[PDB]
Amino acid sequence: EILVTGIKVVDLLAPYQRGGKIGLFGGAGVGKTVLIMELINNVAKAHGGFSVFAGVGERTREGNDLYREMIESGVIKLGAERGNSKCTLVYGQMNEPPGARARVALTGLTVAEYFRDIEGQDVLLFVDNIFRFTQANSEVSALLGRIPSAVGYQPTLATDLGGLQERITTTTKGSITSVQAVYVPADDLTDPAPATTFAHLDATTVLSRSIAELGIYPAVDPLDSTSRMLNPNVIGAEHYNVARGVQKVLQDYKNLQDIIAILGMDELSEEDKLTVARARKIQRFLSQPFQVAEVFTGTPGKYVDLADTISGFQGVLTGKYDDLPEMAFYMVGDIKEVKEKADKMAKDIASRKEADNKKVSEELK
Amino acid sequence: SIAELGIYPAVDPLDSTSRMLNPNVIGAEHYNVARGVQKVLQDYKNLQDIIA
Amino acid sequence: ALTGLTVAEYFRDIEGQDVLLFVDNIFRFTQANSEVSALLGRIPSAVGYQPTLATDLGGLQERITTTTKGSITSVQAVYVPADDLTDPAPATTFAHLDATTVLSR
Amino acid sequence: ILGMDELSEEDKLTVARARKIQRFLSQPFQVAEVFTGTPGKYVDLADTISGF
Amino acid sequence: SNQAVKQRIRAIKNIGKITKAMKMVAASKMKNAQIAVEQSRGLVDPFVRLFGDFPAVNSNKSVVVAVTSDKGLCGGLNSNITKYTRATLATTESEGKDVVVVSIGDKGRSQLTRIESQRYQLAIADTYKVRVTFGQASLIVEELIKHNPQSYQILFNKFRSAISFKPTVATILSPDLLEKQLEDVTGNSLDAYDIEASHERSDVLRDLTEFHLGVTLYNAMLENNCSEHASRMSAMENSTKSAGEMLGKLTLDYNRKRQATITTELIEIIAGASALM
Amino acid sequence: LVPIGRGQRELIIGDRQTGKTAVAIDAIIHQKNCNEQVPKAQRVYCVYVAVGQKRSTVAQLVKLFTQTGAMRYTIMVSATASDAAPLQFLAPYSGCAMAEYFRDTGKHGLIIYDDLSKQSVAYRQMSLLLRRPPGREAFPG
Amino acid sequence: VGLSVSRVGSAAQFPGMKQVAGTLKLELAQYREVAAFAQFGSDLDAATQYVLERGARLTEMLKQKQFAPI
Amino acid sequence: DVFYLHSRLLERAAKLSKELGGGSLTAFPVIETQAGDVSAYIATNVISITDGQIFLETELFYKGIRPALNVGLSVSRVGSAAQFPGMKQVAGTLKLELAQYREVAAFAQFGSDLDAATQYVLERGARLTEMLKQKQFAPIPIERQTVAVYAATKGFLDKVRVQDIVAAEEAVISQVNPAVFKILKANGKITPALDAHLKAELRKVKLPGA
Amino acid sequence: VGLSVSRVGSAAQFPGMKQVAGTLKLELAQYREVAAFAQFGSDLDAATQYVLERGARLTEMLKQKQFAPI
Amino acid sequence: EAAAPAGPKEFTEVWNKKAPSTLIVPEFPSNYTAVKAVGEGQVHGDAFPVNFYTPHSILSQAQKDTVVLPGVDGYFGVKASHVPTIAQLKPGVVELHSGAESEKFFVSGGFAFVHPNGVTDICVLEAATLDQVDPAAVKSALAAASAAQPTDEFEQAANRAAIELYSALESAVEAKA
Ligand SMILES: Nc1ncnc2c1ncn2[C@@H]1O[C@H](COP(=O)(O)OP(=O)(O)OP(=O)(O)O)[C@@H](O)[C@H]1O
Ligand SMILES: Nc1ncnc2c1ncn2[C@@H]1O[C@H](COP(=O)(O)OP(=O)(O)O)[C@@H](O)[C@H]1O
Ligand SMILES: [Mg+2]
Ligand SMILES: [Mg+2]
Repeated sequence: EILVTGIKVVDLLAPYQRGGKIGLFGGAGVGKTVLIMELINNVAKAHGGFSVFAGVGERTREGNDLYREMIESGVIKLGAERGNSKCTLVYGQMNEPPGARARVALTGLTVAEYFRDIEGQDVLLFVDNIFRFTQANSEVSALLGRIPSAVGYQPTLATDLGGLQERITTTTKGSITSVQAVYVPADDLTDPAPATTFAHLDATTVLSRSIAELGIYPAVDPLDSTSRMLNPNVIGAEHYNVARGVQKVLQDYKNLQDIIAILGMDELSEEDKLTVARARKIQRFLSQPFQVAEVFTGTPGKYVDLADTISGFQGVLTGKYDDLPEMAFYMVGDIKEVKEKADKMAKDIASRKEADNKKVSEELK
Repeated sequence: SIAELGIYPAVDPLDSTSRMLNPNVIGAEHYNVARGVQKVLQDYKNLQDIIA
Repeated sequence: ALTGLTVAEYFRDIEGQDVLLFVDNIFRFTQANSEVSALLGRIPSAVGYQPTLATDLGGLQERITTTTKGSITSVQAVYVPADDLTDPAPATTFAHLDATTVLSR
Repeated sequence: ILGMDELSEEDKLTVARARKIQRFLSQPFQVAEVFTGTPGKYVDLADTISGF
Repeated sequence: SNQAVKQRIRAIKNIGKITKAMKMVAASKMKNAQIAVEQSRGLVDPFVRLFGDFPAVNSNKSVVVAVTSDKGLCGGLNSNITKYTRATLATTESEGKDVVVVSIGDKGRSQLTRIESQRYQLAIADTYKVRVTFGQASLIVEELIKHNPQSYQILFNKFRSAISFKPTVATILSPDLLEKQLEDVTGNSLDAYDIEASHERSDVLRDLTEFHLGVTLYNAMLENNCSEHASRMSAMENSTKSAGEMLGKLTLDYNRKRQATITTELIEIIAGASALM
Repeated sequence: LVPIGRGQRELIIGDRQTGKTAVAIDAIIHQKNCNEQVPKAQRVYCVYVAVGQKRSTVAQLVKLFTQTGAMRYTIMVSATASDAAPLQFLAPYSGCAMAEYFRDTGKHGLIIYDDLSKQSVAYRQMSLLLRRPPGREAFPG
Repeated sequence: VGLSVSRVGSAAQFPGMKQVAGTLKLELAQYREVAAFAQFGSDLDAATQYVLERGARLTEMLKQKQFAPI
Repeated sequence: DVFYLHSRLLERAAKLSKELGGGSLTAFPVIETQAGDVSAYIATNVISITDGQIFLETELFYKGIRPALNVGLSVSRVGSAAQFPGMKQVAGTLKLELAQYREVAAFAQFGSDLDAATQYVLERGARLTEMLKQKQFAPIPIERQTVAVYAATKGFLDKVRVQDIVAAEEAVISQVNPAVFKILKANGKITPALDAHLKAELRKVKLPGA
Repeated sequence: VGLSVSRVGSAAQFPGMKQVAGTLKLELAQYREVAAFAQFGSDLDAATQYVLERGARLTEMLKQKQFAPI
Repeated sequence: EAAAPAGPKEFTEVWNKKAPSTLIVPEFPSNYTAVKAVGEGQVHGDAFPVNFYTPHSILSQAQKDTVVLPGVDGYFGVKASHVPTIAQLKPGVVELHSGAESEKFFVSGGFAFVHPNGVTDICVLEAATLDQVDPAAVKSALAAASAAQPTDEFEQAANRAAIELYSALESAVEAKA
């Protein structure tokens, strides 16, 4: 069953299962904490069950910020009305020794598994940096007297990660929607700890450093994020064909990334310049402002419905918006806001000659 | 890469070597035509850059 | 190199002079200390150098200084392995270098 | 690729100055005068700054 | 793994050598084909001195030719005059008239038969293979006066300098259709000239307008050839800059992979020896 | 283009989420579609070995093979990620021993060792904890 | 298709498919050695244009859905 | 445990609550990179520990732009709310204009063409770049920085040549009367009573040259 | 010729060769700088054609058959 | 009637209406010519500026005082301020005069304009001076031309042009004083 998040690239190219395991793969500064905070902001408010946030090896300032935001927004209540709070925080942050960071994910799993098994609830479980469990086990494993495996991790990486991640399961008596941030250590997806994590998840959202350096946020790699929900028999053929067309245009642009660099766009074919134009439109259109990023970016966040995403990317794929410039697609909500930004981008170049602003005889008012 | 061209047997015509490729052994006709074939193939391999 | 630096240090501390000290191919000092560390059974660091690399260079380079009695100025020939300035031996040598004189053909 | 013909005089005073500057960096050494004939020159710091 | 980046380095290195050779090739071709461009600029002077310069004329038929290039490493020339072709053609077609679009050079037949396709009757190529001659341009002008329009628009890049190429439109009014009408100033301005020809003025104007079309077409393709060479000289400099920048980043990537390779192989050897020793 | 034979070992290799399990699954579904059409001796009995996969994927595959009817000819050997390292090490040998019954009794078998690169990882863990000396990428010799 | 090999080749496939897929194996190889020259588009003698205009049809022919074997 | 080595150290830099005295500790860890590789192990460890980054580019440091702040990569998302107002009033527009300055960055006419309608963003981003250059061992009070970026952003320096904006800044700081600095430092924001007097005192400054 | 060094150098060679190979290594270095122009059809400014013919004959002069030293 | 004032500056406004403001206005060949026909001047005495042009070479842009052109009604001399004319030239010898010195080019046809500002312009297609032409092949060419005469219209027009040009060239090679 689909779980709509309001994120355009997530709902289009790798939709999240309602009771599935979700990975947010990232490389230290690409935005897998901002993305998981936006998923908390968008999903956990529309959810009817309990949330369990497990903080494994992340910043203590982030745990305090999440506690104050959850007290302020009302999902955590203090004192006598504590029973109406809908979130449990379990925090094993990066100031703790590696014994504490190795088992705090198990504490978060236990609190979530009581709500799933005994209470019969549908649970949300957000785990920030499930990599830190693996890193803490590799830290304690050198002193347990083991021979190290590949690049320096413990020999028991796959079985420890499996024994952790197979406890997070939508069973017959309850569901857990798990969103786990995974950290890739040196922007290496071939590192064994994210490469082992890739086989445990129903929907990976691989965030990239280069997409973030283009200014695109959320910096989701469209040709590296996958989901089991992207299947025409579960999400309908229209949504699936739109996602596959967007991926085809982006892959055809990524095939032209070396000719454009060493020769320029003037040597491309006329059919390929249209591919590059539509791909540079759809890769600005995948970006989106977030309600949790509005405090440091200034722009208000945008929640985008699923039909607006499919209807927008249909129009950019078929060629309905070759008129509008590329920056009209950048950091806007839906396909209406593209047209309402290309208006403001052409009022403004006509606003070079509007008036000469002067306020005179004013100093004694 | 030779077998990816469909050429079989996929012998590298340059990287293959023998002690018998010697004009004092196989004759100065065989040796010179083998060296000429390797020369024109190396020339084409150097031209394959500017062709593309 | 410690022998030559001691001969320079007598001219620095006792004579009170501004002595020069030329170390021909400081990379060979690094390589010899790496070989000594490898023969002593120590586990090598990054790309093949000694784990004691920064401190074995710093035990040499910190004695080359100006004191209240005199100075040792050092002109060290620097070889760069595989023309990689991010190799650990030139990158650790460059943290002590106050100047650079490139001679080109 | 073009020559001294298409250089502007604004970009030829730079050539006429940089050529004699890169000449003026050269200097005969005292330790080479035993086989080069010309004597060596010790240049002061103030003389270097003034002469450049 | 670590061999693919070295072969990609070997690819971009001789790509940079190729483009550095091509920049000097195009520069020598620009230097040799500059004196012919300077010589052919003279004969286009007396016809715009005599017949004037009237681009925005209301005609019934107009052959517009866009003088493009043959080989396409020019980098923004043959598309810039396609933009200028449609920009000067939408300006001068609001009379319900017919327009014939021609291209000299086969990098214009690839860019003009999709934007104005049904009005594209003629495609000329191979005009720069040996050289540009006046008999060649006169034959091209003869196939232009196969049909008889009232105007001849010539779109080409004027070789202003090795840096600047101003795209220039040049117009030739066919004699009795537009030239005898577009010169009337209380009588005419051509009646100040005493015609010293064999037959009447209606035929010496015909010969003069065909010769003016041939002259400015020859000069147009010569100017466009020199602008092709001077734009290729800059596009190959940009390609050397880009394939030196890409090579400089890929060298650092190879060095990081090389360092990580010796580190991981050494760590494997130490981990093997520490299980036994 | 890559025509299989009935006793041939064919490696499906690729990156993650490139359709390898899809090719093996469609092979099993096509053996179900062909087993109801051939006379009793060209019938193909599939055996799917799921090494290191999670249990939701194996349950989804069992649901697929039952809702298409392919489970009548299919055995599934499932050593998941929660299982021990010798169980995932031994599950391709268990699946091959279960599939050798059809090979030795005149029938025709089809065996899919899904994620053989996870059985190698389980074997690496199992041998490293037995203090055998590691080799290339700390694998056994 | 340039890297997927099988040892058997013939004598292990459908005899009807063996007559048809040789002209597929050859013409996809014709398509692959041309498509590395797809930055210019000179369309040499309408032959390099034709072989890609058949090879694109062959690669689009070879696509199929999931969980639906033929 | 080399991540644990730096996380132990850097988690002790905090802002304590009101029942713990209310004190604070601010860390400035320094990590040196090799050839600008910030995807290294220790670099990405301390990036995933600290709150923001100050990327100092090696290309801008040799082009005279000192401090060589990589404005596209360096963020600070915790002290973004802890900014001096007034500097928050002008510096958001400053960062937006330097953002749209990097849409024509090093291909003004270097690559193919120049527009001459976006000549203004180039000849204004050069002024905003030369405004932020600052010599060593001379830190500026924040009330004299917000006035300098006010003069650089509101348009009081566009007729100054790019070679003398560093002299124009010190001329603005010297010639504007020091009452506006005390008012902006005490009020903590450019009030609507203050921007009129600031635009008054900014139109009677003798910008040298031009 | 570009990657072969001799640190003893010209101080330990034939003086008849020392005056003639000194021009040879400079001509070969000039031929190596221009060696990308050699496979071009449009002939260059005839200063690079001179070195591209001279060095291409000098590299043919350094050829030698096996087991017959001179 | 002059009710439609076409021109370069009238093209600019219609180009600013119908073509977008992304592109600068295209150039015109009248922007590169400093000398016009009706804009008075250029005589300043007894000399007057000549412009002897071929498509491949500019032969003279100096200032002469006498120009002898081979018009189709015969030769005629152009002095300082001639009447404005458009003279079709036949094959003949163009003679430039700077005083005691003279340049005698034999042309192949073309035109010659005299403009109301006293400038003149000689527009030929091939102008070989008389030492570059040999007197041995002109008689061979006329004998190969005036003998074989096809009655087809195109070949007989080519033959008439041949005998006219070769007769003028034969009468021009021995008529040097
Ligand atoms: N023929 C096909 N048509 C359409 N989609 C397909 C096809 N084959 C595979 N897919 C899609 O590709 C995705 C990956 O499929 P599959 O699980 O077979 O790959 P995998 O390599 O086994 O993945 P993993 O490495 O995670 O095990 C699936 O979501 C599936 O929907
Ligand atoms: N959606 C977004 N909008 C704006 N900025 C973002 C967004 N996502 C990430 N960023 C920027 O990238 C950085 C990512 O930090 P963080 O969320 O902690 O990611 P990580 O946990 O991977 O380091 C933040 O400093 C923020 O400035
Ligand atoms: Mg984080
Ligand atoms: Mg699989």
